[PDB]
Amino acid sequence: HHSSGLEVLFQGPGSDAPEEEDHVLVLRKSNFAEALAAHKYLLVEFYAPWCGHCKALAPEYAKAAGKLKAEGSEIRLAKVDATEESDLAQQYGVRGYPTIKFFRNGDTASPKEYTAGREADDIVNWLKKRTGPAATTLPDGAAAESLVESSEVAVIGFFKDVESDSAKQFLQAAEAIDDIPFGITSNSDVFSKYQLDKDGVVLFKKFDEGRNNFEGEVTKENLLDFIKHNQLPLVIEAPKIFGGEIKTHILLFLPKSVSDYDGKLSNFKTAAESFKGKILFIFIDSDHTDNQRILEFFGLKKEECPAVRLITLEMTKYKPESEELTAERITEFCHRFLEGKIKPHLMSQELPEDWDKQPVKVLVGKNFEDVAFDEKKNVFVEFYAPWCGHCKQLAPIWDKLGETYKDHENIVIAKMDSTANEVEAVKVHSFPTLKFFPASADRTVIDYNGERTLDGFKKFLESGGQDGA
Repeated sequence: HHSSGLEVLFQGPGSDAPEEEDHVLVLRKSNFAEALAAHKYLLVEFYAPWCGHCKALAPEYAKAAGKLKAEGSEIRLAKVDATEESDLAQQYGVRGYPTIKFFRNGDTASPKEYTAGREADDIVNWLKKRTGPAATTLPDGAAAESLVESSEVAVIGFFKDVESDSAKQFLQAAEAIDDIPFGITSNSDVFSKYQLDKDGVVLFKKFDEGRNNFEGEVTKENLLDFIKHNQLPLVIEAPKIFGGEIKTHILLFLPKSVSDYDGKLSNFKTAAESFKGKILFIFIDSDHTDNQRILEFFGLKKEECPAVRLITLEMTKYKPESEELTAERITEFCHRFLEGKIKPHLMSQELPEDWDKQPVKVLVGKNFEDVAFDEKKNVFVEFYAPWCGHCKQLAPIWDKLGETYKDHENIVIAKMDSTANEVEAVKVHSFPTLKFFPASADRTVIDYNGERTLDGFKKFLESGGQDGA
């Protein structure tokens, strides 16, 4: 009826507004949601006519569509010219072209990004893997083994009736995950192979416990939680890291170029055992330039590593009391942290000789206390990062503010690089962060949450921070 029938309606253009170009569906903001409701498998390309990547890609996109049609496949390809549908494209955060996204069952909340090859054949292939059965049917034990053996991590469901409710939820979760192979079996021999007492699920992996058994009601939600949780090894080398439930991280900085890489690495591994859900153990290669930001964020060079640092994400940083990395010292550090016995680790660049030369004063960890907490001064401080776009957008305004106050008796405008400096009294996780320290108010701090404009700042300052944000 509805799930598959269109009844009498006129919602948008008549002709000759094209509906299809070379088997590719033309979509607009007036025929988008209808397309998604009518096609359970729809790849959509967002392009612009002046983009060279698009101009090049068009004929292969067409070819793949033509081949798909010649096979009477359910899958269809569409396109959206972003220049004429910009709201539509903005809706999916499309910045840059082409941006290709795959929609399953018309759900607009879980599009999968297409990053694969640019030839018609790799398009079709990608789509064929992602369509059809979410798990591979396993006929026997050899198949099961062959599957767990093929991947660092694999997941198998055991269901007597493959069309049953729980089987269908399991398949539901199989669809949501791309980086793990899934398999499914109704063979009771395969149940026995894995010691199952009834319909259930198991995750195999090439490290640690070697395996994890699912417990509880079988639902898409429960399985996604079970997997994303047991998928990572005790010691991980990104997006999954932040996805995590644990807000306490320990980092071993390990140059791939170090002597006895695997031994020291193993000492770390040994210490990870005492904290499973308590603290996340992470190692990283301090040689690879991709990490050089992180290093500087912890105040380390390259010859100072290996080293270990702790960080609570809501947020101070710590390091161990001693320089020795043994399993035992790592463990001891972790425990001394958990007791509140480890005191935070602070860093500061060196105080430049011209810090106070400009109207905006420059602070580092060392003179910060001295200037910001002076009882006689009203100090307005910007905490920023060097590579931050929002900090770059604020720079000219902050300078203007400094300018208008440079001759003030008691008001001082200033800034600190918060990637390079850690201070006791203030903790910054986002950038820029703006904070006011009034005169003759002890150590009161007031946050600036209002407009970032010369105007908002003047109102704020002239009122002593009592009106602003």
